[PDB]
Amino acid sequence: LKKTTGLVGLAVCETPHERLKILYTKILDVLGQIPKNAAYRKYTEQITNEKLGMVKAEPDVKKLEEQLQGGQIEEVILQAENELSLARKMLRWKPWEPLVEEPPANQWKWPI
Amino acid sequence: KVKQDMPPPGGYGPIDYKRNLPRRGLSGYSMFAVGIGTLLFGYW
Amino acid sequence: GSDRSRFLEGKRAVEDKNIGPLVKTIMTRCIQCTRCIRFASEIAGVDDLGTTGRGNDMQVGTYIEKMFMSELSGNIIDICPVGALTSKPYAFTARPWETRKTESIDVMDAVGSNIVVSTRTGEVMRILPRMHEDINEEWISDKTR
Amino acid sequence: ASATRVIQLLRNWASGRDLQAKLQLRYQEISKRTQPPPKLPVGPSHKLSNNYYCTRDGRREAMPPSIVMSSQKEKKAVTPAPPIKRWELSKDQPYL
Amino acid sequence: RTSPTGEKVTHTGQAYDDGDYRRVRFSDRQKEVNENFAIDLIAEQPVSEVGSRVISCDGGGGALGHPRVYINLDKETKTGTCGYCGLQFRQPH
Amino acid sequence: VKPIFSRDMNEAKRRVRELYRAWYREVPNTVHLFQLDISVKQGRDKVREMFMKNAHVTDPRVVDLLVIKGKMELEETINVWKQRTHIMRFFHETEAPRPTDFLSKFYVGHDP
Amino acid sequence: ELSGEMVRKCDPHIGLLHRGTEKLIEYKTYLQALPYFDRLDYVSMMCNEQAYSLAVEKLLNIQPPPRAQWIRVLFGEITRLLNHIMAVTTHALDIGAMTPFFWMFEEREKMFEFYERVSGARMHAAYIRPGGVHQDLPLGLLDDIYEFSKNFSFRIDELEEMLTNNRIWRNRTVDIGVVTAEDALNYGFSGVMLRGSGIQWDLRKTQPYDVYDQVEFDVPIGSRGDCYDRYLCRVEEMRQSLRIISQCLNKMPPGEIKVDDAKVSPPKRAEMKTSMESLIHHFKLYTEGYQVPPGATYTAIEAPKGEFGVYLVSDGSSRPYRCKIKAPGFAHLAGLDKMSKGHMLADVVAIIGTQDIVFGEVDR
Amino acid sequence: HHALIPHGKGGRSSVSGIVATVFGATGFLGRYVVNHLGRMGSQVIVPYRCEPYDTMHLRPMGDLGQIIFMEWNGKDKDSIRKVVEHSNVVINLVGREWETKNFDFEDVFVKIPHAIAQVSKEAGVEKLIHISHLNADIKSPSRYLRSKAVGEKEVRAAFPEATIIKPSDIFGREDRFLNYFASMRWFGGVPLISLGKETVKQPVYIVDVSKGIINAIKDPDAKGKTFAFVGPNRYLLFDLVQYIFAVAYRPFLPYPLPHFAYRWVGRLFEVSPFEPWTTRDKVERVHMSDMTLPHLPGLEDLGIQATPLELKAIEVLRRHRTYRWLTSEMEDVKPAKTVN
Amino acid sequence: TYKFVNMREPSMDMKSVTDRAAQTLLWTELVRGLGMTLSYLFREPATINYPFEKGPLSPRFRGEHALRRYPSGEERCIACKLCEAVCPAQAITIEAEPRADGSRRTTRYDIDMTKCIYCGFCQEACPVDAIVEGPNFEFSTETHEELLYNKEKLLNNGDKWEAEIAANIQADYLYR
Amino acid sequence: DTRPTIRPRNDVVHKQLSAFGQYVAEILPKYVQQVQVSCFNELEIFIHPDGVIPVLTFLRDHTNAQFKSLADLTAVDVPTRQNRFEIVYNLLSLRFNSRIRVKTYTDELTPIESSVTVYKAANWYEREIWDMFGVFFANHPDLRRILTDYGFEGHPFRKDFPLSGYVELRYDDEVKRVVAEPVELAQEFRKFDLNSPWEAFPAYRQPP
Amino acid sequence: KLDITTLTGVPEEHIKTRKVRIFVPARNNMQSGVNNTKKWKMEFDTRERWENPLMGWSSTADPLSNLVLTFSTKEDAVAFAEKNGWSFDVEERKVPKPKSKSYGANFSWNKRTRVSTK
Ligand SMILES: NC(=O)C1=CN([C@@H]2O[C@H](COP(=O)(O)OP(=O)(O)OC[C@H]3O[C@@H](n4cnc5c(N)ncnc54)[C@H](OP(=O)(O)O)[C@@H]3O)[C@@H](O)[C@H]2O)C=CC1
Ligand code: SF4
Ligand code: SF4
Ligand code: SF4
Ligand code: SF4
Repeated sequence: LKKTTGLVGLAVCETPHERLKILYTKILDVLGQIPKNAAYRKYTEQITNEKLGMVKAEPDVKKLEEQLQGGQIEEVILQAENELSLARKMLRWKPWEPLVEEPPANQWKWPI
Repeated sequence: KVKQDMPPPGGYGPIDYKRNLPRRGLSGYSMFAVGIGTLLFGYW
Repeated sequence: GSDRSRFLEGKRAVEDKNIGPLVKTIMTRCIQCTRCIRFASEIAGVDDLGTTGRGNDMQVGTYIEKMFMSELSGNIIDICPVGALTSKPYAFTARPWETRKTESIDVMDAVGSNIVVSTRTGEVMRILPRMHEDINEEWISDKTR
Repeated sequence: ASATRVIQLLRNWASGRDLQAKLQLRYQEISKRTQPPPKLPVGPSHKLSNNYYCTRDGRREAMPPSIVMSSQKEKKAVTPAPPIKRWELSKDQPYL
Repeated sequence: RTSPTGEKVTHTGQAYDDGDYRRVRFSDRQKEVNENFAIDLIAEQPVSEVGSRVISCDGGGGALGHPRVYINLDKETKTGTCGYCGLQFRQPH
Repeated sequence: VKPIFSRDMNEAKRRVRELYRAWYREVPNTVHLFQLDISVKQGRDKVREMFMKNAHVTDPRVVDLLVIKGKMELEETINVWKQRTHIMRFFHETEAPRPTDFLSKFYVGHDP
Repeated sequence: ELSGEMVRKCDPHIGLLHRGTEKLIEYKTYLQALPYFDRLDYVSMMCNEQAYSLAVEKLLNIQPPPRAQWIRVLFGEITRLLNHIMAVTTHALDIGAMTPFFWMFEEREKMFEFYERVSGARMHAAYIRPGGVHQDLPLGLLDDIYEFSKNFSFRIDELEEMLTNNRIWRNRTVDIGVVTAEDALNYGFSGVMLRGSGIQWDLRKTQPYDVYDQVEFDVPIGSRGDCYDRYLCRVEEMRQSLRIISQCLNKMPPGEIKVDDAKVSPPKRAEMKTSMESLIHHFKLYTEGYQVPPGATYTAIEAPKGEFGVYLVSDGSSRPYRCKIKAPGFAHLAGLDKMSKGHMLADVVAIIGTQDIVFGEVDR
Repeated sequence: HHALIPHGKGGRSSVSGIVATVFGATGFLGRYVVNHLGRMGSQVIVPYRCEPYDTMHLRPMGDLGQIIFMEWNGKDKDSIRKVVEHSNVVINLVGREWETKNFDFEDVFVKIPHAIAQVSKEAGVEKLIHISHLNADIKSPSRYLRSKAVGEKEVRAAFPEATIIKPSDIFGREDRFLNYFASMRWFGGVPLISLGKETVKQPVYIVDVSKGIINAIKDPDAKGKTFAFVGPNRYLLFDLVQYIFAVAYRPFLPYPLPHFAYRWVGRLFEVSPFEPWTTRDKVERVHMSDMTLPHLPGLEDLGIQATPLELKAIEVLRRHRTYRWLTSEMEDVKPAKTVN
Repeated sequence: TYKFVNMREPSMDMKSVTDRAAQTLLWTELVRGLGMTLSYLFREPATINYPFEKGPLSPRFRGEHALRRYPSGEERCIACKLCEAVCPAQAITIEAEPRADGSRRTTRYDIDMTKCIYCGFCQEACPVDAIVEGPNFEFSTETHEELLYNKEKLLNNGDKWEAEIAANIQADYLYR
Repeated sequence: DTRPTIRPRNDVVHKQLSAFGQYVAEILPKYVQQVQVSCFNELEIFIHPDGVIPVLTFLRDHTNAQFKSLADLTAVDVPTRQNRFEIVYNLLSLRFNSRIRVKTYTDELTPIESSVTVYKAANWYEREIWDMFGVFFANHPDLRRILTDYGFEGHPFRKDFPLSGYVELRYDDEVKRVVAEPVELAQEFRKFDLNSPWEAFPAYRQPP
Repeated sequence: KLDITTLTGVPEEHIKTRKVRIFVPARNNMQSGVNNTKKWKMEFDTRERWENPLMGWSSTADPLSNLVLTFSTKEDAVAFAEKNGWSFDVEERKVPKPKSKSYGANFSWNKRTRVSTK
């Protein structure tokens, strides 16, 4: 097994595949709680499905890390946790709704 | 002709940039033996 | 324009012409734009300025040693783009970037010409016209200036 | 340096290295303080022909930023850039 | 020169008047005055004669002087004067 | 417009009173800790004076911001982040009295 | 707040050196604002010039000449040696090791006259300007730099002899101020404060500038995030700088040291005193300066203390509208309380030193 | 001849046209007179006979070039000439409470004043401000007050239009009156003649005296007037000293010492070649009750309202307290009884 | 492309463990550092005997300012005022009038050395090599007022250091 | 153009940044108002001031946007707008080796949600923005003066704040303390009018 | 109405006694360029500038003597002046008249526009 993740504060996970699968399934459920036409749901579902398929395809940890291109597998697990938290927050924010308000006249004009 | 400040033809010599902290002293066995021998001579 | 010069030859030099006690003339800087001639002949009615010679030797200024006497002579200093015609009283006193511009009104005559008082460190360095199409257009008198 | 052989040997043993080789003080290897006059070269634009500034005005070839989306009147997910390639361990001294 | 108060006058003509309190700064000290009035030093330089109708002065030394300017020598009543250097030139007459 | 802390001037006035109580009860400590050479009345009157300067304010957002700055000033005084120099800056002493009468102003200088 | 000598709370009060540089820059032309950056990080001067120069050149849409870039990197790494010597020795000086301070500051003196021989100033050279550098290298300077860098390796090894394996130094630094990789990124740490926790990130490798993509060097990476690992990174960075310096001393190319655009960089004095066009531009560049096209940019470099960034805003005139300066030590000092949790008073002294903080840049 | 138009806002970088030569500015009152002059933007000329080091505290009081230091000799009128030559105002504060080896009360309170007044007329100085003592009597028990009266007449003879100021007992941070009584704790009790029940004093704050001098210069009517600067309250000596030991939180032990014994003690402290801790004239002056002169204008006529001692006594005597009573406020101690 | 500092496990051989225990007990690395500083004791110190020995300097050194004159003896300053315009500290104050000869000569050229940043921008902007930061760096004064240089101070400075200033210009002007 | 004087332009990064800007705008249309890519390959996303926390949290946590490092957080004072203060966020993505900018606006009174919960570095940056400009950040753990003096009044980095300020310090011998007094300058800061009367860049010409 | 005066920190003397002028700067008559006459500017009223006794430098006690704020339109400048409680004085922008110019008039047959020299 890997002795250390290299990064300080990041511990080696003895079960990376199972944890990744669980996190991806949770992310997919939370996205399924989101309206379909929203771009966030579509994009995140595509990314999560790709990553979950890659996880299921390769049992080798190092080959899976190389295929994911997300760094070490523990970094991938942390990314999945952050994505799950982001999806849960976006469920409350609901950014798929139209723009709150247009900028007031010449608000983004440069130079003066 | 142009007379800028330029490296000599062929470049400069090799510059050392790695640590060279050498190895010094005797082994632990030898140092302990010397100490114990001095202690025994003092005791006698 | 470009950022360098290909002119490897020797530049010309033009003898200065004295045209009065107000307009300091360094004619080597003249670019023969004929602004002063037209201004005199039209706005001032004084047909004294003109070009003498032809080619690269053409020189602007009165052919004889004559003084350009007019109440509006001071404006040939402003119209001239190059420093060929410059204010003798204002000569060497200050640079434009340091002067503070205060927009005011002239009181020398009853025309009420709009002027700019160029001050620097609490001192009036010069007076310049301020554009007002309905009063003085772009000119001021010699007294006002 | 003006150090005797005994002092030099003591210094080298205490340091554990040959100090008389890489002396920190400078004696003669420095460059002369009166160097010959130079002759610096001109840049790539010091030519008398085919050198109009419009063909080399970098300052005027900048443009206002291109607007990609304005709120005012299946796509694949896109990253800001390709993911960074994992670094490779050094081959001079991989472990210090 | 010396002002009536006994104070040396600078090349700019500045000299504290007797009715000026600012002169007290020189009581136990000196007044820094340069003793090489440039206006006197240049007028000492002779007027060079050059047969050509237009000459150019760079102040001497080439790149160690001033920008090169060309001076007309047509006026026989006066002498062409360099704007930077102050040197005078005259066409032989 | 979106409020800062209060939606009504009555709510804003409540925070002003709360700040005044904190300021009023701090003055005895400020004189004691900073070893000021003034009386407790002078400090408490000074607090009243500074409050009365911002008495014409009617916008609740400005009132909240003034209280926010008021709490920040109090925190520095309580934590002795300010010094005796900072505390005594309210009591302008080295400044000469500037008369507000026209004839007095006319005599002094060109001040409009 | 101390409970005995345990640090319950650590509250940094800054602004005692806040001189209003960012406001003063708005009233001065782009050339006049260059010396201001020398005073931001007054331990690493020419690096600050390079970051400002790159930001202006990016807005100017110009490119410095090839020789100037190599000079910016040669003196960029000599500047790194200046800072890391100050960073390590003064850190050790505050711990109690006073001797290595004097050993390395003699080498720091030798590098100071490298600044002086090329610009005329020992610290604030104002040498790296937008468009390249100010003057070409004086004859014989490269040889003297080689002579210094030839023997500078022994000086670092002497420094390591006194600190690296000393059990007292390790007791003062090992497991002190440990920063996790995740916290370092969130808290905005950069430079050694990141690579000391194992994060593989160097702005000279990932986002190279000037000719940093043509030099070869190794990025030292820590493993525990404590003060000792960051001490090893800075010591190794000094050794890697000598690796870069040797390449710069052999790959120096012929050519001019200023962009050949007289509307940005002033012409030569020989050209200024002979060419009408050159005198006009020299007159305008030193009175009004060059106008920068309107826009904004955030240009950041791998300064010795971390990422040094400048958010330059141009309104189209010859004076910058807004110049926000990103000090690497500004974010590092913000996390001082986070790092100094459960540590004694003596450990905070170590933690302050290991963050490599100069308050000129912190209090812009 | 030296007339200057004031310019600015009266701040540090302003111009006030009050170019002055403050003699004896290296002293308790001098510091405040210079500081008040300096903050207005006045060209202050500071003559000094001491080491430039002792004059260092006067340097930050004025802007660049507004404080000129130049040495002077009290026995050399020529040195006086070069320091008052370009001054439109001359202020005389030269005065020592003890006779020295080379300077006696006559030399400091008669000869020097006369020399300053005489030379100022020669140089054309417009206004002169002389500082005498409220209790200046031609037949006073103390030689200090004796010479202070002779010099007062001589100044008016040499300089007819000269403002003469007679402060009572100036008190302040560097004062030799409030600190004098507070320093008597080291000698055990507090020796007072008749237990300080037969002496009335009316001390004046240092700031008020300094502002009175500045207002006298600004006032165009002060020429030739004789002012008397006194405090707003009159205290018995016993009551004042008890209040001094009250805000200082020191044990007050007053014992009556006969006049001959107190004079004998004063003679003993005169032996010290350095500044004496007390003097026979110092004893007589302290025991002498302050005169009342309602026929002379005071601080009130100059626009400055005198500050009561109660408000500004905490500043002086806080340094005389122990660690126990350092943070105590200025309101805990009740004001002493005033004989008004 | 990256290197691992630390990250070096120790060998647990009995010989290696004994060597480490000997290092711990007999303080081998402490004696090593002691020998290092003892070796530094017998080195030649790098001190220079100031003021009898002065540190190395270069012709480009930026020190006390000075107004130079033409070989003729006349001031080079023609009051173009761009040295004042380029000064980032606004230390230079210039006033000029047409002199009695009619030339461009300054009536006031005041630089406060107490505000100057010794940048050199002034000597680099001057088109006639008039203002030049000379080689002098030891001109400390006991009062603030002495650092507010007049035109007379600068002119006097230039006349004093001309020989050296000229030599430095001649040595360095080809790089400018 | 080409040749050494001009700065080379990289089209690949321009295309990538434009694509990612479109991506962000699609994902967050509720707050994103405008997206720009400068010619020197810098991406800017313009966000309604209520979108500070959502957009930043997305750009920090999203798998396709790992801007986990807050490079900078500054404000720009443009007093010619209703919302003069322009808050700029500079982010760094170590995963994709790129940077992004987020710009919002606020008045002198309307507060801005504090991004401390998103980035812990935003603490001192928001404190500095408040101290220098006066922008208030709601839900901020500790908002107070960071760079100015303790008793300082006014926000200096505002465009309408004088360069020399309103007050100055000195030591007074009477009060035995450093005292603040209205600013008086021995020499006034000489304001220079440097802008040339001729248009320099025709590509930025505003409509008449 | 915005009354940010209590938040700007400006002393009372520089809020009420001031007189802000809002104007488009006039074209520098020495040049034909008009690029500077495109944005509205805001400046305060000139005050005393006395002479420093030591050096003759022009001293001042006006902190707002160098403030020149640039605005895109007149309305924005007026709003900003109203925000800080400054007594503004707006001057209407002056635009040069469109002028009928004909080169052929220089050689008129029966008109005074006929020029005598070129
Ligand atoms: N409470 C009081 O102190 C009162 C004092 N006065 C009088 O008013 C003036 C106030 O001065 P004060 O603050 O007491 O001064 P100090 O006693 O504190 O210091 C005396 C000052 O006079 C100078 N001086 C004294 N003797 C000589 C001398 N022989 N030659 C030159 N200089 C001399 C000293 O200069 P240096 O330090 O160099 O010796 C110093 O500046 C004095 O004349 C004082 O007698 C009147 C009423 C009350
Ligand atoms: S206006 Fe000036 S440049 Fe034009 S012709 Fe007359 S003198 Fe020559
Ligand atoms: S300033 Fe103008 S007129 Fe004068 S020399 Fe230069 S280009 Fe010619
Ligand atoms: S010193 Fe040089 S740059 Fe300065 S005004 Fe004189 S000539 Fe011009
Ligand atoms: S060195 Fe720099 S700061 Fe000093 S006068 Fe010259 S340009 Fe100004």
